[PDB]
Amino acid sequence: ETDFPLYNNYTEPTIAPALIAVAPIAQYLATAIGKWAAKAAFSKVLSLIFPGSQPATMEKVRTEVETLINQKLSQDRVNILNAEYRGIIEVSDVFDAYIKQPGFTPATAKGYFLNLSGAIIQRLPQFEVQTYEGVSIALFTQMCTLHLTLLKDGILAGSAWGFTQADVDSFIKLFNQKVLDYRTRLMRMYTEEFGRLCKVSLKDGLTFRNMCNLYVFPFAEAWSLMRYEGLKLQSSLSLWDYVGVSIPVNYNEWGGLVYKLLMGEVNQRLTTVKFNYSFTNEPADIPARENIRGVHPIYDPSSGLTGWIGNGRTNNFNFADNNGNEIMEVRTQTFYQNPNIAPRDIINQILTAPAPADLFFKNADINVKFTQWFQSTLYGWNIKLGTQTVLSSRTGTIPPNYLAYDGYYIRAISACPRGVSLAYNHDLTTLTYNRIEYDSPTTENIIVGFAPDNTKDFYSKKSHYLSETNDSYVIPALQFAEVSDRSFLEDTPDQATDGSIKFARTFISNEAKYSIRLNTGFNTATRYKLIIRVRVPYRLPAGIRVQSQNSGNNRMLGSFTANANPQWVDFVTDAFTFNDLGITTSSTNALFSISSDSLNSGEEWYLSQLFLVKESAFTTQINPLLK
Amino acid sequence: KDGLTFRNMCNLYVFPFAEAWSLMRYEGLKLQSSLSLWDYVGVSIPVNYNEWGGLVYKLLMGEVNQRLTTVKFNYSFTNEPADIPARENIRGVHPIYDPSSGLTGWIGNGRTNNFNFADNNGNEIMEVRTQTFYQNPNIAPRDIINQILTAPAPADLFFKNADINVKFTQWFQSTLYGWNIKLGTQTVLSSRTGTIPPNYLAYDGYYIRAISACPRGVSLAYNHDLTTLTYNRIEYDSPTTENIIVGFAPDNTKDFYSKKSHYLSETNDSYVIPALQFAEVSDRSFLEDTPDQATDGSIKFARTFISNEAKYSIRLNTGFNTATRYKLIIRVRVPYRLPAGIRVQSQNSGNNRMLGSFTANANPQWVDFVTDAFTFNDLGITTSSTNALFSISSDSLNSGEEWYLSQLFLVKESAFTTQINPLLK
Amino acid sequence: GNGRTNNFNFADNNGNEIMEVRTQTFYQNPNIAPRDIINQILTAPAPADLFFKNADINVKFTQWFQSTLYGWNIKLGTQTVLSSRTGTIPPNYLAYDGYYIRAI
Repeated sequence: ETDFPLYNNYTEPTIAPALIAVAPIAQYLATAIGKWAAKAAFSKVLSLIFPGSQPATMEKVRTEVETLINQKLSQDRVNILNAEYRGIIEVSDVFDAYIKQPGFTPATAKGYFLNLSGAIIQRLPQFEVQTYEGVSIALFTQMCTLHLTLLKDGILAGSAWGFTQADVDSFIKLFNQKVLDYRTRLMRMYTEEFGRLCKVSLKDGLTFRNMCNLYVFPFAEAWSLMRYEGLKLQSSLSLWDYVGVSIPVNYNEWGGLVYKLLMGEVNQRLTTVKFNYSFTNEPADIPARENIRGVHPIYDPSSGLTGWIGNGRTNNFNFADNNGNEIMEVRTQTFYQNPNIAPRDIINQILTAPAPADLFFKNADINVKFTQWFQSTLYGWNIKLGTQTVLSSRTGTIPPNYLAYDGYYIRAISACPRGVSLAYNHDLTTLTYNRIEYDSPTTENIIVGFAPDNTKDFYSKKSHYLSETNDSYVIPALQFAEVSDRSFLEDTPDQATDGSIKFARTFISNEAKYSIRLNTGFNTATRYKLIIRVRVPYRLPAGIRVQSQNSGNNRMLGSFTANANPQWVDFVTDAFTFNDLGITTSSTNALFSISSDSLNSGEEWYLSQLFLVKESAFTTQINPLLK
Repeated sequence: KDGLTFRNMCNLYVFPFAEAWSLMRYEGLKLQSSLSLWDYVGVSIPVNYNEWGGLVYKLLMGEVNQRLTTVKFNYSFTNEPADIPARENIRGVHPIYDPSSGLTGWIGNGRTNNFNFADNNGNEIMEVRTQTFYQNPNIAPRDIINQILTAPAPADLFFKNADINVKFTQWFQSTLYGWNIKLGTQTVLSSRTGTIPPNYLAYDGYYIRAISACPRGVSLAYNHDLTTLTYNRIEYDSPTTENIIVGFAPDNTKDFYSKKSHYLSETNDSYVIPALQFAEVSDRSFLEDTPDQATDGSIKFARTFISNEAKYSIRLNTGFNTATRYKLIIRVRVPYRLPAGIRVQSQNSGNNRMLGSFTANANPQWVDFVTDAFTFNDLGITTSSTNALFSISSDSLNSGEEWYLSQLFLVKESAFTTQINPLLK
Repeated sequence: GNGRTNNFNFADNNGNEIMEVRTQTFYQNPNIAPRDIINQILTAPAPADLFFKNADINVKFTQWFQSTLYGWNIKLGTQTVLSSRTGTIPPNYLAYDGYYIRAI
């Protein structure tokens, strides 16, 4: 309807991810996870969520979310939410003001604390109305963040706020319960809305997921990291731009095929991308048209795991790779003659685009133009990756569509199979060995994945480099060196990572290795600890084992008993030094291994991430075993 | 075909004796041959020696540590213009070993039509028959069939014999073909071009382990450096093959391809383990044809990242003494020096124990490394251990470097003695 | 219209004119139904009395996602030229007392 430029499918430019309304909240949250300032963090959180006792920041958050997900709220609902905001604001102001008086009465502080916690618990369900959950899931996320913070301060400042030891233990129990209940409710709302939107179109589900990756899931990871003091809050989720027609995708089909095709080789850099382009202007009575028949991303050139998503065929002569040379383009030109000329072209070609000299694309300009003709939809495409014009439209000028995000870079380019059943090869599409491809006559869509800049070192050096200055390191499970067979990719966005590893191998063993390197100036005498995040639904009689392997100098770091638990659990090893592992500034084959024995039919266990933190900077503040 | 016949002869009259020579300096090891005999039925195809150990042998072996579970043929029959006699073509062979890996692919082609419809609608296309009728005033229906024949492994997991044969026919300096295929007791294909005499492919003391083909009419000089043991796709496109190759393995290897592990007994005094009978192998590994080792090959490690590792699964039978002392012998060829050396390790449910570390010096010949004595109680392995593993490992290499592993020897300390020193040259 | 039956450009060579082409397709789903594609030439000569007197030609329509499918029934005099493979189609007696079929 308009020929104006687009910005990530939107009519006006979008807000940078570091400039959103929830950014200072997340920044101080990470600062506090690093080092928690007792009996003082709740005031800062309250000043950042309700600045000057005003709900204006929450209205800004609501407006930004409404703009992103294309869902507005009725004025009555807005009035109800503001009423609840002011109700919380009154009690919060009372409690925050009473504490800053030097020499206050602790019993009155205890009363105010109880009133505030009760008021928050009471007004929480107002944001969980599913009819509007898609919009309120962000607003909900902040509220629990205001509450989970409070309780923690209450657990730390005990007799200072008039709490007895039984009060502290009851608060610890309440925290250990709420940190799981809030996550369960948040994930309930997320999965409901995501499945509902994907059943309509994949693009809308991807947009909702991109919104939750910024306003929701980092805070859930922060919740999961609040019981400690010293770990690093870091998000490695990717933003997915979808350009093309609408395709309905089931939720069983998302985490069974579509996400796997979107990720490809999860620990490899994109090196080549190939498109199957088709143009035809047969009978001039019908306008020109263009088709995208298939996308082929190539990461590791010597592995051959990823295959055609769509089809790479250009003709029916069964000649596409013989005579040594692969076919590239076929153009057929037809000439007619009427006594009372107009050559017709039919082109089927393979467009190739390699990775630039700096190994990564930063932006893109992909767009599609629709046309109606006797209740029939014709397409035209425009493709440009970085500075290389891959395809200009032969059907007329098409407005641009700048796909870019400040602080992100293009990591993957894939598509979605259109017009075929997406219910097959679920149990076959593993991480390795098996072929990652799906046949379909056309796709008519392109999906681009932007990864944050903090993951740019791994996809360039294939290893995790350690520095002396940093105090905490987070390693996602997908950034490995090699993984065993019968392993799957599980979408766990609540972990603030691009996924987790599901081991389900009934032979040999299940193992995952990670490459570690040391920078010049790294102290090898400093003591460190390892933290492993795993979910063990079925009992493992051999347990999980964390081992250090360095040029045959294998050393056992930890062995943990695996008991059945339908939730995430953290295992903490004993302290160690890098001189005990025999790793120096010249070690190039250092490896950390997480291993377990073979499983039984129907069993599997999940691995999310790893935390490496100095012994001095790590302390457990809230015990998890006291339920 | 003639090269394969010569190789089958040397596998019986030559190479076992060379292995015996290589094992004469000791006293206690086991002389055992695991070479396979290859029956080739079809037309003649010239193959270079660089192309044999670079593509053809790799396509003939397939998954070297997996049992054959399915075999699919692409059959074509046509009697177009009755002036020309009937003819039959073998357009492609597809062997399927591990159903959940997907490593092996079509050798030839699995296409049946040009409508690009072979896997849509949920169901894979199986057969296409076109029947043509004519009319002359002065009837004879013509058939054109393109189908996919499927044959799974029998109830006893292995075929013992076969009856594959081909019949040639000349017609105006043009060669027409007819085929007959039977695997075990299952008639896969009877010839529609007339009766063809049988051709009993069988060997007393051997069983069918692999069924493959050779690409005909295409250059065999590509994808040499890509066709590895794992990860990469093991396939080669060609319009026709017109040949079938069957590999018979000796009966002594029947336990491994059925139990996927090496079972140990108390009665035997020596055990030999070929390198190809592993549980898992690292990437960037290749198959090297070393028939002088009396095995179906050796492993070439050439990985410039992480590490090069090969693991073997070991199980113990009831009545095995765990207090008896044993030794390990590793046969390797190390052309380029390895500063980290080779390492033999024992991994049993996290009870990892280091068995040996050997300095790797450059040597263009085969060398044996002997570990110190050990007992199975030191490794923590019992009659119930199901995840016992022996690992041979080395660090990453440089560009152009590689090292070879042939076999392993497990013999009791009492029954092993070095009689002729190899270091005294 | 057109008398073509295939795209192999083979309709009158080898002395004999092509009459019928039937292609049968077989599929396989692990979780059979042969498909037929027939293109043929139906021939009907004039009867012994040189003229047809009546006929029974009819067509049946079917709707499927705003797409019209057809089925036909053809009978000239007493010779059944074509019975419908898409289901039974009611008759349509084309005849006039005092007239005879002259052109088709």
